[PDB]
Amino acid sequence: MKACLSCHQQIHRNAPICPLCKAKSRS
Ligand SMILES: [Zn+2]
Repeated sequence: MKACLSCHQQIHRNAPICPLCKAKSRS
């Protein structure tokens, strides 16, 4: 359960993380 920052989404499980979010939402 992670929260996509800079791209407003909630990922219930670690799904395909976003280019910006693997950075911003910390992954
Ligand atoms: Zn994202």
